Amino acid sequence: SFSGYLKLTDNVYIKNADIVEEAKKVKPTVVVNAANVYLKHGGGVAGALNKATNNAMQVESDDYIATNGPLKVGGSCVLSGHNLAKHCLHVVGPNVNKGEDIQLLKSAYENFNQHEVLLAPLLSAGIFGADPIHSLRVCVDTVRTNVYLAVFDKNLYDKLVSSF
Ligand SMILES: O=C(O)[C@@H]1CCC[C@H]1c1ccc2cnccc2c1
Repeated sequence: SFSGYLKLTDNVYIKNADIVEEAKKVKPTVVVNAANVYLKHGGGVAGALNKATNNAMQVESDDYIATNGPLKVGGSCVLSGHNLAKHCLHVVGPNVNKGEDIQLLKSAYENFNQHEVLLAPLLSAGIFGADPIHSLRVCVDTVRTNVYLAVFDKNLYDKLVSSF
């Protein structure tokens, strides 16, 4: 039921949209969160998704970390999607503003291949400090399953499409 997306490749689609409003409308099987290793959803996409769940995402995430410990950079976990989706795939891309290695971005996108279809943001972009044009290139060259990318900033969406 995804609508208004521009087809970039056989399996990658993109739209200028707020991933929160997109999730509420579609209720996809999987929404991807741009997580950190501690699942502390303070800002960016994670802060927005968590606020839309009335903090239920953060309560579930704190129980997951108390049991399992932190994720790896490049890793992921599957938790509830709450009121937004059936599942939330929390994926940790490298944070360049914390000095993490951009080379781990391909490993982060490989987590998407475990799900037939996903609603997602660009990993390591925004407050994680990587170049979004690079993040879209790694996405297209790594993900083989059907990915619907929601880009919040209109100016960035136009730059990503015009330079693809
Ligand atoms: O698409 C973007 O412009 C950026 C790229 C990196 C993460 C994206 C982002 C960031 C904050 C968001 C806040 N609310 C809703 C969706 C949000 C999406």
